[PDB]
Amino acid sequence: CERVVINISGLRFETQLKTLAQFPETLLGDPKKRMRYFDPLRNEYFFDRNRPSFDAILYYYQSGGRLRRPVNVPLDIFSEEIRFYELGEEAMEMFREDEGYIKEEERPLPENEFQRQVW
Amino acid sequence: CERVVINISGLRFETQLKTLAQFPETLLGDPKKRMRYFDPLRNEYFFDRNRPSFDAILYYYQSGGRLRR
Amino acid sequence: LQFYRNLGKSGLRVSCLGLGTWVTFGGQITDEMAEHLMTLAYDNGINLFDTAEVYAAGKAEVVLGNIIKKKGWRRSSLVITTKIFWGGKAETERGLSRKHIIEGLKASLERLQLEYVDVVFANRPDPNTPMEETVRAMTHVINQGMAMYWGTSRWSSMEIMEAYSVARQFNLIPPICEQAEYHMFQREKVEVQLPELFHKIGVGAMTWSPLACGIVSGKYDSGIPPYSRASLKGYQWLKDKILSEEGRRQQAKLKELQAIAERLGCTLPQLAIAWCLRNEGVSSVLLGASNAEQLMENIGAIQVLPKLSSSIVHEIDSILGNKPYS
Amino acid sequence: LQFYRNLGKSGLRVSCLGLGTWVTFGGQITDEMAEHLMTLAYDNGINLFDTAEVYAAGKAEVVLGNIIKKKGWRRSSLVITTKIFWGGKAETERGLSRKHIIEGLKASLERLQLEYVDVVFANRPDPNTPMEETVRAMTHVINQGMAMYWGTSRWSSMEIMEAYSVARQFNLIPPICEQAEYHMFQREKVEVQLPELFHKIGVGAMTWSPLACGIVSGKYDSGIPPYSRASLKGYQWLKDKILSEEGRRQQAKLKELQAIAERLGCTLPQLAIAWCLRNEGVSSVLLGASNAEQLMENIGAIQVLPKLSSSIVHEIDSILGNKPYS
Amino acid sequence: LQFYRNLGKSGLRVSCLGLGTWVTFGGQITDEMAEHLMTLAYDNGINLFDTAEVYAAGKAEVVLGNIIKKKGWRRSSLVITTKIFWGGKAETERGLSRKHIIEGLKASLERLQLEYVDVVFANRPDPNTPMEETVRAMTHVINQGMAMYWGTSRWSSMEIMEAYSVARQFNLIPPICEQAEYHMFQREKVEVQLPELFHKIGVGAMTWSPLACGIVSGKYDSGIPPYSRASLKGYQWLKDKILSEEGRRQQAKLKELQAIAERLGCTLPQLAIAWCLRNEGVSSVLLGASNAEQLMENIGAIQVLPKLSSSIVHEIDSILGNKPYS
Ligand SMILES: NC(=O)c1ccc[n+]([C@@H]2O[C@H](COP(=O)([O-])OP(=O)(O)OC[C@H]3O[C@@H](n4cnc5c(N)ncnc54)[C@H](OP(=O)(O)O)[C@@H]3O)[C@@H](O)[C@H]2O)c1
Ligand SMILES: NC(=O)c1ccc[n+]([C@@H]2O[C@H](COP(=O)([O-])OP(=O)(O)OC[C@H]3O[C@@H](n4cnc5c(N)ncnc54)[C@H](OP(=O)(O)O)[C@@H]3O)[C@@H](O)[C@H]2O)c1
Ligand SMILES: NC(=O)c1ccc[n+]([C@@H]2O[C@H](COP(=O)([O-])OP(=O)(O)OC[C@H]3O[C@@H](n4cnc5c(N)ncnc54)[C@H](OP(=O)(O)O)[C@@H]3O)[C@@H](O)[C@H]2O)c1
Repeated sequence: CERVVINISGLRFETQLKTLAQFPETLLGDPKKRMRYFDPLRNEYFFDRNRPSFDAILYYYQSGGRLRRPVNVPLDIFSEEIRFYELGEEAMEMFREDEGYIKEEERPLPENEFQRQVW
Repeated sequence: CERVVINISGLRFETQLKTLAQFPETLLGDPKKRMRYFDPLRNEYFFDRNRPSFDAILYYYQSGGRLRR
Repeated sequence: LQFYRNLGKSGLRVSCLGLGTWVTFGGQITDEMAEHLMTLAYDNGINLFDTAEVYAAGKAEVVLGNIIKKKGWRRSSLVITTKIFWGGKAETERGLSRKHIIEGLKASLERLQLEYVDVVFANRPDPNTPMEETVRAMTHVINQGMAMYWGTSRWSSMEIMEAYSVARQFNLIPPICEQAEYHMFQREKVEVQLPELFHKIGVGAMTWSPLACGIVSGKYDSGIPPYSRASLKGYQWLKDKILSEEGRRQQAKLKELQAIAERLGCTLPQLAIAWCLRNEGVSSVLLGASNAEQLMENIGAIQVLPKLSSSIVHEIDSILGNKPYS
Repeated sequence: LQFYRNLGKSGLRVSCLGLGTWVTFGGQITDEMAEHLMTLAYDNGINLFDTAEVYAAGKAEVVLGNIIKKKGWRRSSLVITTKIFWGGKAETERGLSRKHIIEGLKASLERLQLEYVDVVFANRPDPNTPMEETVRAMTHVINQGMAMYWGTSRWSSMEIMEAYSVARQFNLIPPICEQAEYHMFQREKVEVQLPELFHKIGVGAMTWSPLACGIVSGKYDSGIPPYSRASLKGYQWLKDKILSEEGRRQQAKLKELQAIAERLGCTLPQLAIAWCLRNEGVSSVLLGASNAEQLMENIGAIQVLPKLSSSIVHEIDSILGNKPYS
Repeated sequence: LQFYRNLGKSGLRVSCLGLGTWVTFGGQITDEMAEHLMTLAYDNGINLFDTAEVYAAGKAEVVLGNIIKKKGWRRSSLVITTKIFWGGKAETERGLSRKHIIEGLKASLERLQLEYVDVVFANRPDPNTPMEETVRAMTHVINQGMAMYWGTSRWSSMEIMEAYSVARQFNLIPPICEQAEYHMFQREKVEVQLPELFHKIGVGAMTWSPLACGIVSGKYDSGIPPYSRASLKGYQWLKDKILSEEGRRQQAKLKELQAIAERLGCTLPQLAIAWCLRNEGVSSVLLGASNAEQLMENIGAIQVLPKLSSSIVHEIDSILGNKPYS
């Protein structure tokens, strides 16, 4: 099993290639997308980003989809990282509702879009 | 993009040179100022300082100015 | 447009066309013809010459070596490549073991009468030799200055990636090149898989058999001409391909392509060879030729290159029907 | 089944049987016999020949060298191994110091009339030389192309693991092989400890003394025959083993095994040699022979190999009573 | 003050003045003159001699080599440098590819009749060759003992930093020196950018053209003298500089500087050469000379060195008006 080195601002992460292939639409899951961050000299992907966050980002892949904000990482920061790594809107909302943020105790289409009489 | 290794008491940090050039008056932003901490053998800047802090110090530059303890 | 180009991302500069020695040197053609063939290629600016220990059981190397030594060409003006894998009947005379890479290259180098080749190739992958041993041996022979660089041939991406990765692991020298088959009827690998390796780790494609052994010349339309490769003793395998259901399916496709050829005012072979160079992913195409006519014609593919509009290309793609989804 | 096999996980391919030169070459037997013995082994496909600086104070190497040079066999078809440790009477002429590994191998290589051996072995461990120095020297001589690979002999797992570990530490070359004793009365190490190293770090076992110096041939049933090894000047140590309480306990066990031998329709030695190869953990067995009869017989062990059912094996295990708990 | 000084921070010790071979050796001047010129420089303590494969198409190297061999000077007393980049008309005979660095240096070394040079230089940067390949080749030739050290010429800081950084990445040898242009009318690089590299990674400046090709000698005040460099076949480029708007703007500035020269009781060239050495950042200045008069005069720059007060310097700065903001 081929393995991948991800370097987050000097902090080296290692995973298997198939572990990442488990989410092909995400940045790290997509060869064409991550290709831009590859360092041929070092055989690793470098990201000049937040160190404390990546821990969870990588565990998301390893856990088969668990996305939890490390207790020591602010909400706004960690959210930005999820967005950068392109984890996807589904995984994002599951996080949103697990983090403690509810926007829809709703019936999906009623409250927002409503009435058919333009009047 | 040229990259920089900052070694805080064995804990290796890596960033791009332009990421630091974003704040030229700061120690790490200023070539003349940080020149003193450069190790030519290892090609890194060594600081015999607090490890848990630097995380935020470097993120300050990356975030374009966020400084949180 | 650009006759010379970096072999992959290495600093090694190759003519976009090279001359091979498979079947012909020390085999099908005479040494006089070989000399003439090389002198021609050389005088037209080709600096790339490919051979292998396996070819004519070393005799291709003997002949290529003699020509170089006879013409007294400056070594620095030539790019000589040889491939290593099958070097004899004994058990330890094949594969990519440290023992064979060393003994194999050394034997080749002796036959060639050269102190080094410019690129040495793993002639195919070796499932029986750990990558580390192979990469070390390649790195060893370069450090011994028996080669300038090393390359892979017929390896998969993963195999090439693995070799590269192992080199970075142990601080050794990664390979610079994959010598892969490429013609209108064999596209998958060079068109999909290799450009990704080029962009990622800078490995270049040096392709072989642009006329699919002469098949693409159209010369097999009515069968097996005398003195054609398919007619030679020990090329029944090729004769069989040519006269297969798929072999014929192809020759029918050649007839259509021939229309496009006469429209651009060039021969079919020239179109096909030029077609291989159409993308910057391909660093060089290794030519085969049994005569000076075949070679001088083939060199003409270069004039065809700017005539290959994106629409001429989409047209060829349609008639072939074998464009690989990326 | 498979006459050739990877030495450990290295790409080096060895006949499952090799011919050694201990006691015999330049010692017990004549050079004419030695030549004949080698020619025989070679013509039957054996490519593995083991020697050592210590053997007949270099003379085994001189003889092995002469044969190779006389027969004009292609070097690439041979796998020559030599062991280094005891190279002379002076203090600095023994052990695994950088000085001795270099000077020792160089002296061996000169005697052999070869530019390199295929595998060089630490002939035993050296408590007086740091691992780093030894691994560096071995890596040095390989890089000098004086050896293709290196191996250990009579080292413990920990010692082999340490050598491997040090190589990875300093980016040097790990050893590929342990040359260990293996016969029906010496099983512990090869059967328990070595397979773990094979699976973990790919070290292969090349075993020695399959007939426990001739003991397993049964020839010592009634005592010490003239012209047997135990009878030779300077092999009293062996004579003593043979005529010991334990030595006799063994010969009694041979008589039972002899039953199993006649049942499979082969000689006892053939069974024992074949017994050593019964597990894929063993890469090669190094034979000893004082005549062509002894050797041609021993080569016959291969025919016995598929006759070794798991039940024939459990049977041998019972009569021996020395199967080591794993 | 100190006639010898470390080339950068390397342990290599160079006279603060060296003798080059551009234009003159095997070209403008005779071999008798060349010999005389070298003997003079040598007997006055200069140990630094710079050449290049490009100079007089190898002939400068042939001549420098002959002199060394004729005088029988001890090799250990000489510091020979050569530059590599343009080594012939063929495609693969230029640049900083592994192939050319090796073949180039080897060819140079042969012409020189030397087993090694003390420093080998990349004669300019190569955008067509990855840094890793170049640094490896330089490290290779040093390990082959074909050079003691390596240096860059006309590279930017970033380029030098990159080479250094790559060396540390792969555990190779960083460069010790940049051979940069430096005279009163070309200051920017040596005065701003290089001292930072010296303090950071210990790279020293070995500067060239202290008289800006003779321009600073003042000899072009009234035009192009016969037998001046600007007058030579193939130096029209220089003639054009000399007779340009900017070229004349300069000669006017020379007239003022000439005042300062007669005040310190030395010639103008001596002032200019001495001016280049005024800062410890500069390790050596490579002189050019077409005669013994020109050379013996130029060596006199050393006597001028302590006469260069910080006020004499600020004075020169004013008349020049080209002091670069740091
Ligand atoms: N890396 C590898 O595993 C590998 C494998 C194979 C080859 N190669 C290299 O690549 C080179 C490619 O050679 P190839 O044999 O594959 O070349 P090719 O282009 O596929 O075919 C060349 C053959 O076709 C015939 N031919 C050539 N030009 C012609 C023309 N203009 N009109 C009609 N017929 C023409 C020639 O002689 P005939 O009259 O006999 O047909 C010639 O022998 C080889 O020399 C070898 O060095 C490498
Ligand atoms: N790595 C190490 O420290 C180490 C140590 C020892 C040996 N080795 C190597 O391993 C090889 C093994 O040789 P060995 O001496 O141990 O071999 P062995 O198989 O234990 O015994 C061989 C000896 O027994 C007798 N014999 C052989 N075949 C026979 C047969 N078919 N019937 C009756 N008697 C027979 C022979 O002559 P006799 O008539 O004289 O009995 C021969 O000298 C050596 O040559 C050496 O290269 C390595
Ligand atoms: N690293 C690089 O890319 C590079 C580039 C260029 C040079 N270099 C090296 O640096 C050395 C510098 O040489 P250069 O030619 O640049 O030297 P320079 O000091 O700028 O000029 C020397 C030339 O000017 C004239 N001259 C010298 N001394 C004089 C004096 N005292 N009075 C009047 N005229 C005088 C001489 O002959 P004329 O009568 O013919 O004028 C001589 O050929 C070269 O030899 C070469 O080795 C390196």
